[PDB]
Amino acid sequence: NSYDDEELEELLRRKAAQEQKRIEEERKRKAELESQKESIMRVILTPEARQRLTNIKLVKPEFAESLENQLIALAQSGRIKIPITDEELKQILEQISQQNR
Repeated sequence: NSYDDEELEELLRRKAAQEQKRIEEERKRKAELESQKESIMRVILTPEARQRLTNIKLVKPEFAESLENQLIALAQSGRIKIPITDEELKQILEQISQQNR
């Protein structure tokens, strides 16, 4: 087409709406994964185990986020009894602390 200033303006306005759509879809995919993880945590941990992990996540988010993903995979496997109790979670944390701590 011409690619006169009016056509470029229209193509730039469409690019703006396409970028906003892309940002909204990425935000929704991120929220869906966070909401699925919370739903799984509520089932595979007792309320007291889930509270202890939340406390750790406040001050060491990277460590807690990795430990969560590990526990969800371990539940996926038949490696651990479900739901995971506060007592069993503390035994898992002691074994991790024996990264000489």
